[PDB]
Amino acid sequence: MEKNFVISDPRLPDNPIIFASDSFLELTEYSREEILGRNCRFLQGPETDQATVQKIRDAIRDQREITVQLINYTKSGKKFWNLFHLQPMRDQKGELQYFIGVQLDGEFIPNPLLGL
Ligand SMILES: Cc1cc2nc3c(=O)[nH]c(=O)nc-3n(C[C@H](O)[C@H](O)[C@H](O)COP(=O)(O)O)c2cc1C
Repeated sequence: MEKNFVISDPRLPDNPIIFASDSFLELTEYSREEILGRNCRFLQGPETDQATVQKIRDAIRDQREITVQLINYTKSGKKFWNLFHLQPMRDQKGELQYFIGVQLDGEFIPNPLLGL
């Protein structure tokens, strides 16, 4: 099965990526060594809806799962629609341990409907 996903450590400054799947590197055209320890916001760009980024920010604050569709950019500057699913991961004692984010590329919801 193909799966674009990255894993971040919220107990380190600014939620850095500590693991990225091979297909994520394939989709984003980045190498593994140039995104490790990065915040995933580097995928955003001029066309990224800031109102959608705000929804992600609130979901991380409240440590709840969320699904949004937003524009992301590859290393070479190509735009692609990203159906992004974020999920909190807790340990045996109920403490937040990781965030996992899954990316599906494609304009699943038509943008004229997404803008409403
Ligand atoms: C595990 C994880 C994966 C993420 N993946 C993406 C992503 O693929 N694309 C994206 O635009 N933002 C992604 N984000 C969100 C950004 O890292 C960041 O949280 C978002 O831009 C809001 O934070 P900010 O307002 O500080 O920039 C991800 C966040 C986490 C925790």
